[PDB]
Amino acid sequence: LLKGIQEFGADWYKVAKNVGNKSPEQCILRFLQLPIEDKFLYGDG
Amino acid sequence: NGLGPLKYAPHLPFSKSENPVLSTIAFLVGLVNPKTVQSMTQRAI
Amino acid sequence: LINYQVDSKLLPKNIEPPLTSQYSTRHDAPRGLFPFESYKPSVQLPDMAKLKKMMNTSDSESTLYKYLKESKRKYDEITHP
Amino acid sequence: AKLKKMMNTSDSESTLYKYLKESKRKYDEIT
Amino acid sequence: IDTHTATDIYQTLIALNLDTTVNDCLDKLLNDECTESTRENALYDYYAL
Amino acid sequence: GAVFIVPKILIREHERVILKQILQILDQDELVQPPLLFGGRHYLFNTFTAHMGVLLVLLQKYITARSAFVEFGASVIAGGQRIVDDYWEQNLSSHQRVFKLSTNLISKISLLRPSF
Amino acid sequence: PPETKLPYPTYWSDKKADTDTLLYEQIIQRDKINKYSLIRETNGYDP
Repeated sequence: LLKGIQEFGADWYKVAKNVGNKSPEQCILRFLQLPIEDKFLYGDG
Repeated sequence: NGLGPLKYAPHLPFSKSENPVLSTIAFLVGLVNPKTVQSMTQRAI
Repeated sequence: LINYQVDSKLLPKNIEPPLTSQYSTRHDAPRGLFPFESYKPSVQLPDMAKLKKMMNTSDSESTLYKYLKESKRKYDEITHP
Repeated sequence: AKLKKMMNTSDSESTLYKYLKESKRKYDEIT
Repeated sequence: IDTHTATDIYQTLIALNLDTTVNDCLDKLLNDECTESTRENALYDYYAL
Repeated sequence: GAVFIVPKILIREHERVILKQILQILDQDELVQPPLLFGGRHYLFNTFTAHMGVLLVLLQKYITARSAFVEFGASVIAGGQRIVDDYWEQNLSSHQRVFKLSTNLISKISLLRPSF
Repeated sequence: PPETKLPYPTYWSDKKADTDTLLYEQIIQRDKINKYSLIRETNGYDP
């Protein structure tokens, strides 16, 4: 997922076929739910 | 990290300290008749 | 679900006034929805000092800093005699 | 990059270093 | 207490910390005396950031 | 005389800075060629300057280092940018690939940007 | 008695701290603070 989004910016079909076995919508959901920034924000909640 | 947003409060370095918190406390308690303060809390002399 | 495109018609052609077209978005446009905001960077000597004191770290930073210290110190001391 | 450049206490021409140096100078000279 | 400058400081600190962690991932990538787990974690953290 | 040697950490930080700078542009041509000290400036070579040393640093007897940071400017110092960090301050602007890239840095570029 | 510009604010109270002098120190310090913060409150920094 990460390497495919780094390759193709927002081509969700190419990213999906890069991952394989998963549909574009699952890739978009998992991408949106990734907690990248959370550790740098103020608190746990 | 007990005090959440007080970390980010600006202050001049190395010289000329200002005390917002202690000044606010001394101002707010300076209005309330020290006898009922002594009755309010045990911390007061 | 069925028979929806039986006698279909062609859309003739549109005339596009400004801001009604693809790739019509700007950095300077207002962010009405889109909840993420941009903040003014605090570049002022006391605020800079505070940030410098609170910025996180990195191991290479510490080692390179102490090496820089030692090298420049031995240089300045050797220049004097 | 520019922000980290200005906050460079090693470089003596950096703004922050001069500000801190002069602040300590004044602070200790008065007291 | 000045709240506007406090929020400005908070946001600028967030940005600076992101930049330092990206630099440290690049550092862990560029030397070969690290293991494979460390290098893989660094590369994918770089991708995410 | 006294010999000052450049540690491995300094050159690692050097190539890190260069990698980040080149990954920054990587796309604008005439700023990126297709082929591929009173500041915070350091000389990137061992110092007494053995001429083979400066030649090695450029390609990636002794001469004064001040002449080296006269003829070549940024090219010798650790973190080198166009216009600033050099000595002569034309068409030239900042943000240019002044330093030649090793075979390792290009592999790393391919790792970090697969769209390349 | 010519003007002397009053060196560092706590100059007076370092010699025989009294109630009136300490009140004076507090007053002038908070006046400076209020003025500067009001100027920055509405306008802002040079950038």
